[PDB]
Amino acid sequence: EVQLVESGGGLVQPGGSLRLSCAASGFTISNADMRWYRQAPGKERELVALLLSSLGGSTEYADSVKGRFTMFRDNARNTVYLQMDNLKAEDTAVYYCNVRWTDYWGQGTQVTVSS
Amino acid sequence: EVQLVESGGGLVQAGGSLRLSCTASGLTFSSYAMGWFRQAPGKEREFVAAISWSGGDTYYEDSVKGRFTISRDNAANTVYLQMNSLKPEDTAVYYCNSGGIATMKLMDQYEYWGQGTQVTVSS
Amino acid sequence: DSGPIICAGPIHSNKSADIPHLLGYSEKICQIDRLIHVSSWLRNHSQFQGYVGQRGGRSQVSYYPAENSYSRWSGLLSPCDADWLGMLVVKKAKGSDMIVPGPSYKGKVFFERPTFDGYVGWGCGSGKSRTESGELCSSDSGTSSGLLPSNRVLWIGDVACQPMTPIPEETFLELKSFSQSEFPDICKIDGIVFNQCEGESLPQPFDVAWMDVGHSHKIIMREHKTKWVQESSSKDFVCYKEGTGPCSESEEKTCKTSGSCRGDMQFCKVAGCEHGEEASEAKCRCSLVHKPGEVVVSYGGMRVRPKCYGFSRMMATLEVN
Repeated sequence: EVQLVESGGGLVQPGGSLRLSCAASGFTISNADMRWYRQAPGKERELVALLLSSLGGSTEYADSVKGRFTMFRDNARNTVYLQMDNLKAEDTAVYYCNVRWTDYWGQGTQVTVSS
Repeated sequence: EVQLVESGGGLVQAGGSLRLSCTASGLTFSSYAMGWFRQAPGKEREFVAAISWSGGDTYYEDSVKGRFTISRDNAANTVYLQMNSLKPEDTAVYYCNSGGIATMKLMDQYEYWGQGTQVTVSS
Repeated sequence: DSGPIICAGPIHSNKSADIPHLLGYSEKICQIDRLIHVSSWLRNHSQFQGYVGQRGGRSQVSYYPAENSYSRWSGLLSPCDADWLGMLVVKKAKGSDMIVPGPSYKGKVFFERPTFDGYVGWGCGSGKSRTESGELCSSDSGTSSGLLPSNRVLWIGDVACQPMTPIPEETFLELKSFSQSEFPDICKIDGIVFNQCEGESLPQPFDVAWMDVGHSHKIIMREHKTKWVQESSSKDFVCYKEGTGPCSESEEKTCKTSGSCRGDMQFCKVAGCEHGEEASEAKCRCSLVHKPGEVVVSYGGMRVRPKCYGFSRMMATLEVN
């Protein structure tokens, strides 16, 4: 079995800061590549941030969120985070936790950036 | 890093016969289709002969079809060019190159050239 | 690396030049040589403008691994080459498609791998390049001029596609039974349901020989003896002009049917050449592609001729208890 919980969303003014969380049960993130997703309303999904444990644990971000998004993982609490800084109104979406090369997905949290 | 250094030049007389060689290294000989090109003094390069990978298909320039014979030896990675019934107009530096069996006449895709062998024929 | 089959590397000038659809088989081979097919694929699918394989052609396309047995044979067709010839179709990647780890994905604009179902190709947009993971497109000044060298194209696996002789369903089900008896520890390949499994592990890379006899899914084998045979059919010959380029539909059909076009000896016995005079510059001439023939696989008892025989990297979910 594998269940990923999603939490940490909420309302925040532009230029704020917030941290997400994604618990993994049934498997360890120490040896599984993980991706963060987001689907803004009225449009499809796209990659946000990847922690490739198969490439030496290097983090990697999309060009639209590079320089504002930080992704890291600690194996003690079996959770993966996505620190978000300098959020603009364009980032209002629902964020998903997804394990690479498999269909295990998270329930999704809403992060709204507005005044 | 393709390094195809050729040899076979000289000062053969009118109506003589010389054989040129071109050893190709750093590149798969048996797959490339090689061709020979000339350069008259104070002039650009011209296509002279070509040969397919199997050595069965060759074409020449019309003015040199009557005598030349280009054959290849895959064992020691060399491409040859027999020079029969030479004429004083054949004085040129012969350059051995490779690439494509059909797209050969147009001398535009040819990066880099061999040192070349200077062949001069005296009347 | 292997040589160009017909035409040397392209020298492109206008990045918005339209790519025509020439009917000639030799013309299609010349287009395959210049990586016109990958450029057209990128244009059609990934919103890309310009050309790939600039000044390098098909000879220096990146492969994984670099040492490829079938790459050194120029005549052997990759899945993209088979796509340009109408044999198969390379689909656009979806979210569920898996990107195999291990290849160097930095800077690549196009890369395709043979999946357990079909063939999937990933492409980056104009003015963008794949990152090291292979999952993202990022801005890059290198791929900005609209003309890109052949080192930006990656092909995964030791693939060889060919004409296929159709086989019935009974043979395919016997081959599937042999495969499932020979791979009892695999539960999913690229998300396609293999033998029933109550316990799924994490996906792992998997290097295995496969064939594409052509049905719902491929057949993967561990033991097999592959023989190569030369038939010298009309597909094994490519006819070209003197030095300009490949011949058109009419000239190709004339030389390949009427048998009045000079060439090499193999073409002479297969079809018939022109003899006597030698001033035939306008007339086309035909030679045989540099391939070891077509692969006949002797697997699972009775032997079959596959559509594509390869040794690529796929994803497998191993059984756990």
